[PDB]
Amino acid sequence: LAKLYKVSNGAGTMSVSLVADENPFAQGALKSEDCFILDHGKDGKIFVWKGKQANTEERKAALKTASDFITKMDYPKQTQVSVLPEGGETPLFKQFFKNWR
Ligand SMILES: [Ca+2]
Repeated sequence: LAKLYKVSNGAGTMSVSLVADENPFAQGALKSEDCFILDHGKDGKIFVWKGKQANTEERKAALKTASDFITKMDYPKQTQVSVLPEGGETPLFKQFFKNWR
């Protein structure tokens, strides 16, 4: 099962927190103020979703963390993080969500 993480410094430190571990995810789980990491790394699918109002530190932290997941969770070494902006989501990303519209 995929997991969805929030990457945010809104609470006073940069934090990577779990927001969803049941599949499929709510489309409204993606909040424009932050970045999110969708981890389905077992088959090499890891996404960074960049909320339009996230800040530079959050974007940088989400990319670094998603890349770190490859090493720390022992995902396939050729895994490439898929980076998506809010509003530029691909079918492969949307398939993880319930009734994306
Ligand atoms: Ca934020």
